[PDB]
Amino acid sequence: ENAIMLKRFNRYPLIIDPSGQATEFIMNEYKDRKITRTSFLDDAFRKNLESALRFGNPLLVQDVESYDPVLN
Amino acid sequence: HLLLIGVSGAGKTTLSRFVAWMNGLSVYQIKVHRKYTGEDFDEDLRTVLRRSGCKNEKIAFIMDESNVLDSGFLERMNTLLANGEVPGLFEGDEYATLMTQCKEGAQKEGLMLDSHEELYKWFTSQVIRNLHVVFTMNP
Amino acid sequence: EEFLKQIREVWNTYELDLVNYQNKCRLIRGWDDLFNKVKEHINSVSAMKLSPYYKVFEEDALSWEDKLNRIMALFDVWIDVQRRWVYLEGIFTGSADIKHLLPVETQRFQSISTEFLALMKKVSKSPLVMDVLNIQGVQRSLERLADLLGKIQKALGEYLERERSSFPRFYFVGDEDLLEIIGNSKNVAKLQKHFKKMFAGVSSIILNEDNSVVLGISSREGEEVMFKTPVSITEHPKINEWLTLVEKEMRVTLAKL
Amino acid sequence: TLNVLADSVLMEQPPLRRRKLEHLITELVHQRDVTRSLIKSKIDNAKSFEWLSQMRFYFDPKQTDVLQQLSIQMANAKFNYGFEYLGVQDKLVQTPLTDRCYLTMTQALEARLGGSPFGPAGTGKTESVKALGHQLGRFVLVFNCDETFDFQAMGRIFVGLCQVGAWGCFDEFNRLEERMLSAVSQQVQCIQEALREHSNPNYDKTSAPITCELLNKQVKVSPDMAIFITMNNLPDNLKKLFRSLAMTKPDRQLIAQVMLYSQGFRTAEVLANKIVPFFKLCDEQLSSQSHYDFGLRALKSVLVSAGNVKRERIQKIKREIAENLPEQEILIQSVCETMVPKLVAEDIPLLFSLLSDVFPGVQYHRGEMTALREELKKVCQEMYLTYGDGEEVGGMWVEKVLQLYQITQINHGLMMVGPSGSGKSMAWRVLLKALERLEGVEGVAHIIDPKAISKDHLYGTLDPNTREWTDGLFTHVLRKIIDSVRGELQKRQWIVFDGDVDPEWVENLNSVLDDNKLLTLPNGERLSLPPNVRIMFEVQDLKYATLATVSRCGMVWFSEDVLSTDMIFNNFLARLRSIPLDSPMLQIQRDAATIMQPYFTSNGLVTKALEHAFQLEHIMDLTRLRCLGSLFSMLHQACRNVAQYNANHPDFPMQIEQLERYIQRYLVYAILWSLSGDSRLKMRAELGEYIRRITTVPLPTAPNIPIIDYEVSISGEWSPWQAKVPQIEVETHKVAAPDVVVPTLDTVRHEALLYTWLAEHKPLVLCGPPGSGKTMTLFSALRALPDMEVVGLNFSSATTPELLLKTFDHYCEYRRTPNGVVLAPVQLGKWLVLFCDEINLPDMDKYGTQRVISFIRQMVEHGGFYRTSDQTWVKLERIQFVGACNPPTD
Amino acid sequence: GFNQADKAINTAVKSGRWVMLKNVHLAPGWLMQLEKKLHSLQPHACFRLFLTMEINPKVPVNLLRAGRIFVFEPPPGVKANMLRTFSSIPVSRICKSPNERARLYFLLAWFHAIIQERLRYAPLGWSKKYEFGESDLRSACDTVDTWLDDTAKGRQNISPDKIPWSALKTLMAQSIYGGRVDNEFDQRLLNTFLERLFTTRSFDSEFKLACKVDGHKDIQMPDGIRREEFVQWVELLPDTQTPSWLGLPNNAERVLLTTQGVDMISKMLKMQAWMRTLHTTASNWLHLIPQTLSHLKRTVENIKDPLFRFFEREVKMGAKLLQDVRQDLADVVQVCEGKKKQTNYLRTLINELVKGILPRSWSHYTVPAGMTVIQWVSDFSERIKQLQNISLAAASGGAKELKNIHVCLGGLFVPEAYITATRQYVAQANSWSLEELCLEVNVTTSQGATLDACSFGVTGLKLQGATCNNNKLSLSNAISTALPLTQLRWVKQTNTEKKASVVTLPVYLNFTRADLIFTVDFEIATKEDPRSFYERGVAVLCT
Ligand SMILES: Nc1ncnc2c1ncn2[C@@H]1O[C@H](COP(=O)(O)OP(=O)(O)OP(=O)(O)O)[C@@H](O)[C@H]1O
Ligand SMILES: Nc1ncnc2c1ncn2[C@@H]1O[C@H](COP(=O)(O)OP(=O)(O)OP(=O)(O)O)[C@@H](O)[C@H]1O
Ligand SMILES: Nc1ncnc2c1ncn2[C@@H]1O[C@H](COP(=O)(O)OP(=O)(O)O)[C@@H](O)[C@H]1O
Ligand SMILES: Nc1ncnc2c1ncn2[C@@H]1O[C@H](COP(=O)(O)OP(=O)(O)O)[C@@H](O)[C@H]1O
Ligand SMILES: [Mg+2]
Repeated sequence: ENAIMLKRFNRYPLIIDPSGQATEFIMNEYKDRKITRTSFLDDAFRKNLESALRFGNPLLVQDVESYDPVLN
Repeated sequence: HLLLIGVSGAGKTTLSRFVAWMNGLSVYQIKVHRKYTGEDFDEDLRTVLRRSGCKNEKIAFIMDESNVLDSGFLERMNTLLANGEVPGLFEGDEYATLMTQCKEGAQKEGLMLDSHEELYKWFTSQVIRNLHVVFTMNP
Repeated sequence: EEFLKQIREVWNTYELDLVNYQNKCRLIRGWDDLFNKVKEHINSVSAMKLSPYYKVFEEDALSWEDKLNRIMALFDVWIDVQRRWVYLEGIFTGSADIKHLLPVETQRFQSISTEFLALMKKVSKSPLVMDVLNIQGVQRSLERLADLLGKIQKALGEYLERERSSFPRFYFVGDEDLLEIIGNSKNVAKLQKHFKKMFAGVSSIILNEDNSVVLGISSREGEEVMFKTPVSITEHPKINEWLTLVEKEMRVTLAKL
Repeated sequence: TLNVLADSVLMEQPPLRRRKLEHLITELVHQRDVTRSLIKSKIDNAKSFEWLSQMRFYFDPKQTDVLQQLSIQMANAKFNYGFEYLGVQDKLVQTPLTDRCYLTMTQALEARLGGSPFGPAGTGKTESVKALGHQLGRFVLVFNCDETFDFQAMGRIFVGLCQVGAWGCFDEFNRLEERMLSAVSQQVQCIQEALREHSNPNYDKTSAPITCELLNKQVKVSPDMAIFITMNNLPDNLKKLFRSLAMTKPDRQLIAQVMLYSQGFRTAEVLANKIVPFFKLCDEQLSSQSHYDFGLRALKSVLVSAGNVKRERIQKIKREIAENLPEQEILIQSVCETMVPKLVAEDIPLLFSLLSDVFPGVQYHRGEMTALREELKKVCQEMYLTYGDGEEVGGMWVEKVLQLYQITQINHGLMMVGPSGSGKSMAWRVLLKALERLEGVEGVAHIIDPKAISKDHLYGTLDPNTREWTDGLFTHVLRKIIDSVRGELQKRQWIVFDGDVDPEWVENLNSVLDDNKLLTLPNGERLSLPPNVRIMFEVQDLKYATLATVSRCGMVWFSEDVLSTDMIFNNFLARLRSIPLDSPMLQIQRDAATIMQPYFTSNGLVTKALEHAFQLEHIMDLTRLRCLGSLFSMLHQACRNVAQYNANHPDFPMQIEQLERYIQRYLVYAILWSLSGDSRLKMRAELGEYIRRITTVPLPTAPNIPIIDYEVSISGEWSPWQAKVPQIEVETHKVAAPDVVVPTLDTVRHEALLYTWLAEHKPLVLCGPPGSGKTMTLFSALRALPDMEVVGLNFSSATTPELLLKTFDHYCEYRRTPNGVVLAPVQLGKWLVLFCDEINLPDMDKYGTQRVISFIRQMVEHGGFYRTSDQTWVKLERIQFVGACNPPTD
Repeated sequence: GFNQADKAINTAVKSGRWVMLKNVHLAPGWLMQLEKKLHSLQPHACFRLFLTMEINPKVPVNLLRAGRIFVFEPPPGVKANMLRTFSSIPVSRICKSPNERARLYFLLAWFHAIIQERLRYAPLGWSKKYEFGESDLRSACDTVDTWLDDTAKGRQNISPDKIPWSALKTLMAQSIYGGRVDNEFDQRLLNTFLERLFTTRSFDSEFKLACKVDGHKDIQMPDGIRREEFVQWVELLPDTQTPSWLGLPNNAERVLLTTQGVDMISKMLKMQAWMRTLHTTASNWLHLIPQTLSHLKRTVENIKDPLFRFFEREVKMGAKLLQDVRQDLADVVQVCEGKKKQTNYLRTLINELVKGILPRSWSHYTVPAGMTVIQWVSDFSERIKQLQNISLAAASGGAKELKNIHVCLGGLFVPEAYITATRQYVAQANSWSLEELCLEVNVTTSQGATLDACSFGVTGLKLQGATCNNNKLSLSNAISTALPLTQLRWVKQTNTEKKASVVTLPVYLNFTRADLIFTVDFEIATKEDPRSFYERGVAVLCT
């Protein structure tokens, strides 16, 4: 059901998994699209995020507890 | 100045922008990020005051509770809303540019520039007449 | 476009601030502001590369990026070439006995400082950032000086370690303290301040009229122990040997007493 | 030998010979105790463990090597005396706990283990290790772990310990940070493994040198080195390498007895058996305070002070055998002289009750100090203060002054602590003037506010690139004193650090307060404290100060009961009767003071009204001195109004009866507007009702309108404020203007109060709920005056003194023509009022203080500030402060 | 070893061999890095990694979760411990020098086992849980070796009376084993054991290692000369080891079981819809705890009385804690019904309360380790009731009635302050000094007997291991013999030596012997001896 929600979403998903099963699943599903790993704690994250909006590259951001308002 | 209290997504920002677009006022949105600091907020306040006081352009200041990070932003805006102008924003070259643009606005409107104090009073009157702030927050 | 115009104006009107250093040259002041501006411009140009309207200005932006990088590639070295030199300066002119202890590195530092002063004189005649960057081979000489300063600093640290090994009690005093001790060996007045850090109770040395023989030791409370056989600094001028003689004679005098 | 030494210590001896005498007495007492019982219990064999357990010294002068001449043996452990010069160190009394510590430590060293004497702080673990090390003539290094820790130094320190062969003791290993603890434990483990391999049974004949891996290099480990880890558990690495020891309960009774015997007391046992339980009681029965210290070190200091007092008494009696002295009286005199100055007013009766319980029927007589008392009385008379002896009014304050003088003699680095409103500044000012007049030595005081400026500006800064050192405030002051180009020496220089104390700006001062008296600047220069310089800390609460700073400073505690209200009233009346507010003005002031004297009595109207107002609810914490200062300023304005009325009527001026009526009613008006003048309407009405109940002066006869709504006219009758409110007609386009103010009862009342409190340049704050009209009314009243230039400063959450400095640079100028630099407004004849609204907004730092608030307090109380550019004292002229803020609960 | 282990694990996961890392608890960060490195795929299936370590909290949680844990504990018993000690010591060390050495080692081993087996009965038997690990045994063995070599130069058999018994006793009492002992009363027990075992009588055939075991049986000393005889005697020990082997009363085992049972319940309580039961529990606590007591103190007159000031402080502290607990429980009641908002602090108390752990903000006085919340609130209620009686007595008559009050020490927050105040009052009366007053204890039968001058009444004192009849102590099997009414009399010291028929019993505060209040000099029956009182853990307890 969670994979179904990830496939059919209108608002960008927020994955909450104590383990890394969902994270690794979303990588292995999106390797052909070159999913990029980032985090809100990373200083270069914004730059990476900028690139994600240019070449149509999916982007993963971890540690959403320290949410970046620039993503609004 | 208007404060909009309610749950997020209720349409406060959208309705405010809709009314501002209908009434002709421009909309100014502060673009905040993780690296946002007090000096950036001061520069945004300077820009909006310059566009609202020196020029007769009317501006609807869009702010949300998210855009406020520290108490300095809130205190600067409290001064702006209550007194109509922030005394410490313009310093040095910024003050000189303010006076030059105020003289330009006075001669455009048909007023005599006179001294710095009268020009600043005219700028404050223009700001309180040509600047409106809407603050959106959750209860 | 106006962003590139701002970059052009800023970097064509930017001047390197210079402040006098002991009436010897003028060192660059304001590294923090210059590095902040360089980082801001580099990040802004990197995002400008990411902007969609960038292909129109692409080539121009690229040029500035290169210039910016070159500026960066200069100044990160330059401050280093300054700092170490200043440090070395504080070691190589505040003392007169460093020359005898470290002659080869003294000559190398004099040769390095001649070129460094010449480069500073050249910079002072044209403090503009673009003018400074365009001088023939600034980065080459700067990196040569940086490597030379690193090598001579390593040699000085090795000599300090050798001095500590010769007299193990020097391990208690600091590196700057040991530099002061070895550099100011001739004037014993500067040694007495640190003498309470090596020995258990010794706080000063009772010397002769000409400070040539160490007659005895003196504690902090004023108690004085007179050596049975006085030790002479003229016969043993190097710091380690005569300090070891002082310690051994102190033990012998305590035993006889 | 003990009798000879005890006879010798009773006479006058040089300090070095005195230290040698007491060391000899201590060791001979230990030898007497060992031989008398531990060897005389039917012991006849030299190999019996009853004698092998004691530390035996064997001297063989025939040995050629110096290190092999003397051998120190305890049980099966044998050590060689290192013959290191120790100078004159403090000797430890050989208590049975110390004997067991020596035995355990020597057993651990013989087995090539380390020592870990764990135990509660203050039991002498580190001192025991140091004494053992000094007994064997080995250099002992103590590494305190109270954030004064550094790997870059201690790696090479460990290398040096392994090389030369010295001892290393850690003050408290658990104080270490986890990473720091683990890494230093790794180093200690390597060193201790090398030490253990130094005693391999198969490799006892060490041919290849036993070395350890220190600083990533091979370091030879001397067999005589040792590492002691004093604790209060051990890391898992060092559990199998270190022998522990429980140093839990020191033998305080034996220590005190031996020290008192060494001091010359002939009744040492009884005195110790009294003084140890007494100190336990003081630690328990007395209240808990940060600056209280009843540990073993304090007991030792008290005992040596008692010995000094007994010797001084012996000398005094001799110049006018002698064993009939009251030793108990001397002991309690020393105890009181050491403890009472730092005792809160609550604990003094408790301390004296404890002394009576332990020392029954033995009383304390304080020093007369009449020579200083005469000069104190003269200075207080010329300074409009109140002086009294003992039970008289001002007795506690003058006794605090005398205690401050005693601690001035005893040591440098004083600390005057006490709640705000006590006689702290006046005490040391009067003491300085009295010392100047008595000893003939001019006294100069430098009052420095530390929190007003940054630490870099306080001490000085080194240029990051130029490596050029520019000295700060304290550094410049000390350098000027030391150089003495004008001759700063031969003058009593007092560097008073008025303000708050936190562990940040006192770091460099720690090396000055202690016996070092040595300020170590970052550039390398070392400034030596001259004997005529005392560093005073005038603080308020002593709440954010580390124990290191407090323990290094003699302390006098100024409780609020020291400065009674009668003293404040007497000072106010004396200043009114002497100081002219502007001869006819002085005559008016004298008449007014004569009129209001009956109300300023012990149980007069003002005292009862203050007591009742303390019960009311105020928006800000009611302080006695704020209240009294507001009342005094209002009375001064009443005298000014009388003078103005006399000026307006050159013929038939104010008569005695009209002045009496006016002053009597204005006193109640000022009491109402100053007492509970910062409270709600209900509290003002309650205080007015209480005043009406207790006073006899005529009051507004109307029973419906509160007294707060009335005012005192110059004719001497109560007139409603509503009569003074005009009806204003404002233009159509000015309706609800941002600046227009319509006069009303509150507006006119606050304007009158504003003018009253600004005539004396007293800063004032308008507190109230948002929208109540504080900023508008304050601005309108300030701009109404023609000679006043108003500058508005909004205090944000990040306000710093730099904003005030920028405002001064923009609006004011520095003029060097007067005696000192004077900061004055550019416009002539204009008083610059810095209306700082939202005055309470600036954030408190980590230690509960606001830098800008302390800055304004310094420039208001003292009248000037120190310019960080050239470390000079500029004096404010024609500069005034006014504030406004929301309630602190918001 | 880090690089060696990394290389070893690499080659072992390549080839397929096994790698052991011993004592990995000393490298927590390295353990975390090892967990991260091992998380990758391991090519070989025959490879095994073992991490032998000690149970310490420094180990990473991730490594514990990612592997299979195996807990190993030593078997209980004197016989097993002595077998382990004899196996650890090499045969060469024991069979060397004078043959007496072997016997000495046996004694040492026995001694070690005793002082280790008494550790399981932690409160009664050793007060605290000392380490007494292998290192102490190695140090004791080294001391024995060195001193026997020193005294007996030749290999010939040294006479048993020529053995340095004093040296061994003093070095294993002051140093080594007694190094970690802090309180005096455990040092007394250790000295008793050392003087009983390490003596010249141990080499005779009639020596008794343990007496009165199981009533009449005694552990006779083996008659051997070599190590083989002693190890065979150890292997012949009966399985029926009662605590009397350690000198402890036989009931101590029972006591231990009781504690263990309670522990189990607590653990079950620690591992258990909650709003209703929390609400009813909190409401029952409000009904149980007294509502409010007011400070009726600070009288200017009679302030000189020490009991006055001490009871003022006690009343203030008790009232403060009472108000705190009452307000917090009312807040819990409100949040259970959803009538108020829940904050972080309230989250802390509710989480602590549901599991059965007392709130740290509630513990303002000395508290027995791991006391369950209901016990805490019942004890608190008793304390407030006693304080209310104190306040009522003070109000009715003044500070004079404050003296004639049978205050229980356990109820007071600081009983030591009460003892000090009693001493000060007895000094103030008759005008004595505190140094000249000594405490004399008289256990009277009447709970409200007359208090004569210096005599002060105390209730609730519980004597463990002995019964007091007519102030004379007698050993008993039953535990916690309550004392009817303790009269503490501060009498002027006569400067005399206490007779050998008295014992200095500690008076601890709670059943966990962690806080010492004072000591009592009690006369014993003529049949018993003070050493039996010392080694059986007889003590007085306030609660
Ligand atoms: N005999 C007296 N001794 C001291 N102060 C007196 C005396 N008589 C009257 N006073 C008044 O009492 C006050 C004492 O204030 P003082 O300067 O000693 O306080 P402070 O502790 O330095 O102040 P702060 O509260 O800012 O810490 C002054 O207003 C002074 O005029
Ligand atoms: N006496 C008065 N005359 C004229 N206007 C008044 C008066 N009292 C209140 N007001 C009005 O009430 C408001 C108060 O304005 P102002 O900003 O001065 O309030 P404040 O209480 O000082 O504010 P804050 O607490 O936010 O600093 C204004 O709209 C002002 O016109
Ligand atoms: N009256 C409305 N009818 C339909 N959609 C609305 C209305 N008001 C708001 N929305 C939707 O809500 C979304 C976000 O609203 P927004 O203005 O961000 O809310 P808020 O002011 O709480 O931030 C928009 O995409 C808009 O489509
Ligand atoms: N046996 C002793 N005889 C005399 N003074 C002692 C003795 N033991 C401790 N002291 C005193 O106690 C003071 C504090 O002891 P210290 O070693 O600092 O305790 P800690 O072990 O907690 O560091 C020292 O100044 C020392 O003079
Ligand atoms: Mg305002």
